[PDB]
Amino acid sequence: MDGGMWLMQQINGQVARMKSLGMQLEAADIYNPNGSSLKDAVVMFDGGCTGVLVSNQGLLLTNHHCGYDQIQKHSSVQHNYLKDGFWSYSLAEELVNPGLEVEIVDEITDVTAAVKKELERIKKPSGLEFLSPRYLSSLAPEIVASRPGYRYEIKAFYGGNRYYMFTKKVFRDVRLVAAPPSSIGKFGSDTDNWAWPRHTGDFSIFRLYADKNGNPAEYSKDNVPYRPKRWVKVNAQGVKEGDFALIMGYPGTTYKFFTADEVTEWSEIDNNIRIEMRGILQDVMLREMLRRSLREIKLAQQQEVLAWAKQKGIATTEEAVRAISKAIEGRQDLRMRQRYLLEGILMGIEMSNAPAADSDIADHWDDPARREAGLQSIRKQFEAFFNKDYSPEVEKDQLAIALLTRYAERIPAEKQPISIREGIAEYGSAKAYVEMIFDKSIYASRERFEEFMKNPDRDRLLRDPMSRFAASVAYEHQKLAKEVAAFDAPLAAAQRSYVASVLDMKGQPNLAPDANLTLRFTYGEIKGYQPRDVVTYGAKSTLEGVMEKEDPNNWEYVVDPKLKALYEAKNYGRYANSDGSMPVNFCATTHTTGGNAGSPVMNARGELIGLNFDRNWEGVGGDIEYLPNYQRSIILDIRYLLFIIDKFAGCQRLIDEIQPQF
Amino acid sequence: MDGGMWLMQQINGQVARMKSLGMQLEAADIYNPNGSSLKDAVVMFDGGCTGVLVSNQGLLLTNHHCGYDQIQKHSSVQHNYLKDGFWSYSLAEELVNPGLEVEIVDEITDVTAAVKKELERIKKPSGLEFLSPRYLSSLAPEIVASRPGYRYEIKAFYGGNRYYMFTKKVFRDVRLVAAPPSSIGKFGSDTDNWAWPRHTGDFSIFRLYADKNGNPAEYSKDNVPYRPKRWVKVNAQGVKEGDFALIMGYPGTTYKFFTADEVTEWSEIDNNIRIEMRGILQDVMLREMLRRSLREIKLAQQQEVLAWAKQKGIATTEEAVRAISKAIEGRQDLRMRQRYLLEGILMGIEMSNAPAADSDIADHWDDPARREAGLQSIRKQFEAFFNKDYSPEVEKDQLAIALLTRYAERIPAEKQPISIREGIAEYGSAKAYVEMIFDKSIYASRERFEEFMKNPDRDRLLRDPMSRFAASVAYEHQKLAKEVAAFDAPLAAAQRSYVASVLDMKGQPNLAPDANLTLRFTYGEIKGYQPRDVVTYGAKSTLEGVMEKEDPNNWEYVVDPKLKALYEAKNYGRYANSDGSMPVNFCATTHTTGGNAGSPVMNARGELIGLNFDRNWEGVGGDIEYLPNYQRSIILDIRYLLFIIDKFAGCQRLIDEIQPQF
Ligand SMILES: [Ca+2]
Ligand SMILES: [Ca+2]
Ligand SMILES: [Cl-]
Ligand SMILES: [Cl-]
Ligand SMILES: [Cl-]
Ligand SMILES: [Cl-]
Repeated sequence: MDGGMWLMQQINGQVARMKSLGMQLEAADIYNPNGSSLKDAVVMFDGGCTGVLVSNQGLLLTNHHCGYDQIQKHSSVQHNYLKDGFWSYSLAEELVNPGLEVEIVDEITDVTAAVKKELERIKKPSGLEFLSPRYLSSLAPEIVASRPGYRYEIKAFYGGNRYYMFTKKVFRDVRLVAAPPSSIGKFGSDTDNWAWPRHTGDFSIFRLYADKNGNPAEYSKDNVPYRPKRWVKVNAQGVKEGDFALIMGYPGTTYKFFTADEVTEWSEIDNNIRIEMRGILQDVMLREMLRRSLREIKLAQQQEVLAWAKQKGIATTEEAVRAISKAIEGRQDLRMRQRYLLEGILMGIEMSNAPAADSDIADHWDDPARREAGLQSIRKQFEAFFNKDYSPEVEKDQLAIALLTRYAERIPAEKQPISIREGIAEYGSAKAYVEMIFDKSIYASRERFEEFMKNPDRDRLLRDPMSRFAASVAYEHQKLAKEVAAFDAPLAAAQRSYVASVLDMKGQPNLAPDANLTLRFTYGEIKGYQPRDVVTYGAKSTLEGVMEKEDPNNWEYVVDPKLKALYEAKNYGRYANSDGSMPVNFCATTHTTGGNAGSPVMNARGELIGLNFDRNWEGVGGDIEYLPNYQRSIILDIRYLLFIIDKFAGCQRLIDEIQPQF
Repeated sequence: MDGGMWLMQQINGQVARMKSLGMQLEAADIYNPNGSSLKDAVVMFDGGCTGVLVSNQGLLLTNHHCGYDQIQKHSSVQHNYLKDGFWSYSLAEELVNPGLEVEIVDEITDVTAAVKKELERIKKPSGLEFLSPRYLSSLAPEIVASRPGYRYEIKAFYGGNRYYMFTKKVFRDVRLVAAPPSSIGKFGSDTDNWAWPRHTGDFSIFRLYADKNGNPAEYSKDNVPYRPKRWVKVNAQGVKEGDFALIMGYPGTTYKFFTADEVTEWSEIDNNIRIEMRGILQDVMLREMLRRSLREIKLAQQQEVLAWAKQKGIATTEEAVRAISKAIEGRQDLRMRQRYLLEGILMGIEMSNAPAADSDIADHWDDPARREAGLQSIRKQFEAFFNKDYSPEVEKDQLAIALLTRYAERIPAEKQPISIREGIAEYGSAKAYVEMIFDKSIYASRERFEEFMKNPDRDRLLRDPMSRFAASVAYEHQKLAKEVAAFDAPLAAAQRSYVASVLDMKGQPNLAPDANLTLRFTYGEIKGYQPRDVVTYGAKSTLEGVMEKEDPNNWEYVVDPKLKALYEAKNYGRYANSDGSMPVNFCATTHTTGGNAGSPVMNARGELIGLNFDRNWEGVGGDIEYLPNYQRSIILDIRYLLFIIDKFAGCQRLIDEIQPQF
């Protein structure tokens, strides 16, 4: 209901409501176009996550998943940071992360008229370039002489009725500072996933580095900690039910302007196929041995705008709705095939991201120095392919067999990827085809890969079954996109017309746009809920809950001996709740989605109160229409984070830098 | 902690505490030795259950399980009362139940000195007759000229330190008045068993009949409704958290005076074997395809009495404790074999209660009229054997195989029942032995039994495999009892000595005796609890909870169309809670156990507020030491009972008789 993800510019038209909920911040304290504000502290981590700066030395807080790749890359047999955690006791002990990028919003500019004028310049348009962030960002040099360490991001808002430009400081020297052990960072990661109550210490600590002047730069020996314009201060006094909660971050995608028919499609195609493919997964895992509906809500909002379009002489609103419905039915087959490919293969079967040999392998194999460069690319691709964070569940060969068999049944042979339809044809079934791949591929195992990398050959790399699988699957993805574009372009144009009417009716200052992975703020209150009859969920969880879930045999519920020793002695310090319990997590009515992972949660005074890392609902259903009655965002208590650093890790250096207030 | 099951005579020494909890009743209103009180309204149903009289025409309320046998006996294909429920719209439509007995306490008398003097009369005693209720009840005619329709019950209290006599009016014309459908009477009977929250309408309605003068009698055409001295009035104003709750009934067995070593034995033998055998059951069901410990608490109480025995010159207390421990270890093997036979075969394998041919079958088969009499006994035994209420779960042949196989592994051949050790020896395994029985037995199926009963033969009945099984299993039971008696008698004597010391220390007026299936009262408050971190259970459940658990495919969760129609229209009447929700169940901190099934739950003013039908904990662990912090008794809301009669059934006759106050 009230889950708006507001633009930073809309702080003025929201500040009144927020102060009545208990906020003591001023509008300029949250966003200031002429000074420092909380904007300069909320960063984009690795492009898909969110982080917060908490010191004058550029200390960065985020989730455990967002920094997983970095923790994994730095992990070994002797020093398993992924399992045991990592704690640097000095600036020099902080681990360098090649490739890792963190962006800070320097300033935001309205370029609506500029972008629109640039779109008219196109001779014969595809019809989707007015929404493509890649195309829109290329129009930036003509608008702004582009400095280094700066990126100019331009994206569509309100379905293409507005265009805002984001000037980004791009830091390319982001180093790993700290990380909790896996038993804490993802306690009950499988069972309690997308679920409240929760008892997970989901965090990881990084730091921004720059030159002597504080400007973004590549890794250098001489680089020093970045000193931000503004960092969020950490509060350790605690939280209470009913408290105001401010969340800033980069929400990925929402669908708040969905026509009733768009909800039907999402339910019948997008959502059903997601649940169907996910069901096969937990079936493969299972062969272990020892009052108002969504469509009704969006239909009411649809009719509300249509009744406003009528009564006023506007016909376009009503033309847009039917134009949308027309495109929906037209792409029914295309959308269905895209979703099965996306839910069944691209996600679910890791083989889709198998390494591909570059031109240096096929060509120039005889050039020794160039050969090793191509082999290095292969090795690099394999490490970023083999075992990701949360996604490896069970036996990969059996999982791929079950998913591909279902895919082959849902999609006819002539509409399958070439590798799949040819493989099934030659080996008989989708099972036998997968079996062959895991039988012959280099990348089927680490020991297989390393055994091959000790005497490589060009042929073998070029004709690898798993590589051909990933390429042909990707090729189909892009064939579908080009073909469904004949329906998506009329859909997009009609959507722009429909949102334009909603904009005319409700006014832009009072209408939050859909999330598009740009900086936004949202607010609510710390509050529990009633999941079912007789049962009430509180807003806060404690360390006692961790001990209740302790199962020495269930690896997701393993409790570290040190953590258990702290619980027995009640050695919590000033981090504990007033009632003497040690806080772990809390939930809030604030709307967050994919991309808000690692978002700072702040006080009524704008002090860091926790880190967002999950929500109690899964699927995108809550992004179509938020339901604050039961839908919550699950947040790591910042006192628990401090507790892990202090009483568990013994890394006093980080406490002294953070300086938690009380 | 405070789960005393007080004698009716102890009402004086408890009334003060109860009134401070909010009770407005006087002591004489609960128990009066010279007048009518709530005592005369709380009846013993079928010997093992409890019932309450709620009208001047002898209307009786109890659970759905307590009257199951009656509902089943009266059920047929055309009129399935077990599934669809039963509702009599007049006195003449009430169904006669042969054999059903209901006892009312006429008066209670202290006969301690009399019984003890009678025990000294025994020449050479076994050592257990001072606890045997059968023996003690035979001493009654010498104490009291015994009228008809009266039974004199004498039992041991405080381990044989007190003896109280109960004069019982025995009604043998108890007729079935009403019963809810199975979908209501046992909604979620499997999953929500021994569990809170709960949404079960567990009840059944009977009525006492008597002669023209109101005296107990066998069934007769001329019998009229019994008019009790005192009946409990039904209150429909509702309940609130914190309200005083009085429960009267007949609790079966508790073990509050257990020595620390007695707790160890119970845990290692009694409880472990119960859980072990129960585990095999849910394993057979699973091959469906598509801060202080108990011993520590009782040790503290043990030492508390021992420290009191010392300091005072008493040595017997300390002699008793070691005497108990001596008997415990002595019967270790005997107790273990008794428990495996009890948990593995007597309960779990229904074959243990297979029909046995009487002397009229073996002898006098040539006498035609006597032959049919024996066949009638066989038929009677089969109906009371074949499919009980809550116990038939799944395939019986596979269940017996799994349990007997485990039994055979735990108990060596020479210590097994003769039928089992000889069957296993001839057929090879416990599986093949069970297979033979279900292959050849008459009683293996209803259709098998009826097919046999159309042309019976003497041999076949006499040598039936299932009959021989039940007899030899029973024979072993009685061989074990006679043999373990050499340890149980010194144990009993030592227990009597130990409780005697506790009696001397705490005083009888302030000490509640262990339950022995006699009339007792207990009290507490209506109150929820915290099962785990972040989760809170309320004290009351609503009809909304039923609809949330609705699963048309899960038979235990089938919701009747009529009940669902009532929920949609909110047709609750004055039965609904103040907030507009329809109450179903509530829980209280009152200690109840097996035998309290159907016990009346009453107001602070002694008005019927609900019926007890379960508790949120299983096993006997709470009967050794009650833990009111989380242990609750689960109670049917009386307003829900009235609602089922009125708005669901349409049996207005019962409402007009009950006359619910407000
Ligand atoms: Ca607090
Ligand atoms: Ca009420
Ligand atoms: Cl293509
Ligand atoms: Cl705690
Ligand atoms: Cl015997
Ligand atoms: Cl309700």
